Amino acid sequence: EWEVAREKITMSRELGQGSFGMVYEGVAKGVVKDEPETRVAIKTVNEAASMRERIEFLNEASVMKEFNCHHVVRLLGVVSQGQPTLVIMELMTRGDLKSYLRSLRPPSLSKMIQMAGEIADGMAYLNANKFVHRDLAARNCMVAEDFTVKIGDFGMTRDIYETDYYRKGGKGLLPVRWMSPESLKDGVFTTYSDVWSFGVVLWEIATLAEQPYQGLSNEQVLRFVMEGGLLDKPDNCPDMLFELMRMCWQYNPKMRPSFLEIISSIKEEMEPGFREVSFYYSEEN
Ligand SMILES: COc1cc(Nc2nccc(Nc3cnc4ccccc4c3)n2)ccc1N1CCOCC1
Repeated sequence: EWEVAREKITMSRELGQGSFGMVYEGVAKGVVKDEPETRVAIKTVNEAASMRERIEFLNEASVMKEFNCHHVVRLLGVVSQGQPTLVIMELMTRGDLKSYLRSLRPPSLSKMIQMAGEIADGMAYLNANKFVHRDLAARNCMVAEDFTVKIGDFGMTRDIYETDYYRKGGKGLLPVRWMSPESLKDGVFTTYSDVWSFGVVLWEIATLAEQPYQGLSNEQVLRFVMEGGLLDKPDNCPDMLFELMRMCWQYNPKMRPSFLEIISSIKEEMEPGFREVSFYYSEEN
């Protein structure tokens, strides 16, 4: 019942290539409440794909059928009939948060706190649903037309950010520069490690997306972040942000704040709209 007739979907220009195939920018006609057409992002599957990739695709989308938070890119619909298979989702005109930020290269705080607070509301919602994003960083956060930041389209894939990952012991691609020291060590991902990445996302927002630990190598990151090293407070960083940052980089994961606690601490520095849309104020919470 998330099924949509191809008739209702247009497609208007390629955005780029996604893990499972080309992802387009388009329009849908029967996908929102009281809204004729709606700008949407269309995700197709390569024609070469194995019958197993068409079942990974269709399953990654079956995952979001359980989500519904204003701060996590939404799944508007699937076209599971005919071909090319289509997954339809809320369009984020401004794109990924890392690019956006790299764009602004010469934010207030009202603006930096609004980003942080939406991302955190997204996470709080996810963790609340027993979900643990395991690759939370600017690049996997998208920015909407109205500048809202959302935890969108899970992971995405490859792209211009290959340097963002490394294969600790040649065992596959991991975002080490965003990973908690306990993860680096043991390799396990938790909501606490999610909070660790959150503070790196915050650090990204203050440095307009610089590369975490730039003067270091990936092999050097691992040593440094595992031994109790942290990032420096950036040039003109608001004493508040950085304070929130190292609340997140507490070595012991249990001494770290939760995402809800993080919102609660900035609950009143955020635009008036938050309260009526967020998860934090939702009865769900
Ligand atoms: C991050 O990229 C963008 C996202 C959106 N919005 C959006 N909303 C909702 C879902 C979504 N899904 C995906 C998923 N995987 C992709 C993999 C590769 C490329 C696009 C992808 C889009 N995307 C709009 C423009 C851009 N861009 C950024 C860079 O090139 C210029 C265009």
